[PDB]
Amino acid sequence: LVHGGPCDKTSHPYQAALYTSGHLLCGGVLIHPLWVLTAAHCKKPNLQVFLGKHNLGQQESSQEQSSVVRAVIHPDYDAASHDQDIMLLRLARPAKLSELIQPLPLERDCSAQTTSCHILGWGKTADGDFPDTIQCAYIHLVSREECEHAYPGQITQNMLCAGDEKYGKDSCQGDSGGPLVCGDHLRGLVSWGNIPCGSKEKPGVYTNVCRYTNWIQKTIQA
Ligand SMILES: COc1ccc2ccc(S(=O)(=O)N(Cc3ccsc3)[C@@H]3CCN(Cc4csc(C(=N)N)c4)C3=O)cc2c1
Repeated sequence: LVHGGPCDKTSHPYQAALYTSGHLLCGGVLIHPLWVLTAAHCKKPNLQVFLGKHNLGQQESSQEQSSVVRAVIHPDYDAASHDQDIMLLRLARPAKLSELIQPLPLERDCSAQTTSCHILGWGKTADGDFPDTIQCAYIHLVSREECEHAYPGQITQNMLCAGDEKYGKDSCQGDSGGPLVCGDHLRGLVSWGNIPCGSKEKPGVYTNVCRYTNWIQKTIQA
């Protein structure tokens, strides 16, 4: 993500890193000891999920590595538009919870008031490189009508927009599936946005997690 800075070490216990073939693929969010939420467009074979990570180059005493035994994309995911861009990953071994590994509660209320949020990830930074250390930035939800003007005809009820007019803080390539956190609840997942990245005129677009409460519960419960 661009124009942010390194997260406080203790502030992102829910953040997941997704790898395939030994390389960073996407972000993700721990929502249950057994389940990680990420973007549908992240689906690949041989996924490895890392929890409790802060710096990707280090072997951190807090980190846990797990394979996935089940990857459940939403049935109605549309690759072209990123509509319904959400996937549940069933961890092969339950998260060893600690100070630095904790699930994040979902925002189940689509009418939730809090518009001050933050995003996190190991995706591309403003200099065009990929950071070792996880980045964080404060951004704000943008009203649906604001965002529809930004991407006329292309924004569904399954999408949320968020950005920062002052610095243009924004998620970027490699941040997919990472948490948009508002009021300390999971409000969205990094889905798509402007390229080059930066939200000064076009906000980032996020999967509207509140819409998927039932589908998540049914899947975890199956
Ligand atoms: C993790 O390492 C890489 C390395 C090179 C990359 C080149 C392109 C992209 S991408 O932008 O096209 N990407 C495709 C993808 C990534 C993992 S699985 C498929 C998606 C496309 C949506 N997205 C987030 C995003 C792009 S711009 C943006 C924003 N808020 N402005 C957010 C991505 O990162 C992602 C890349 C990720």
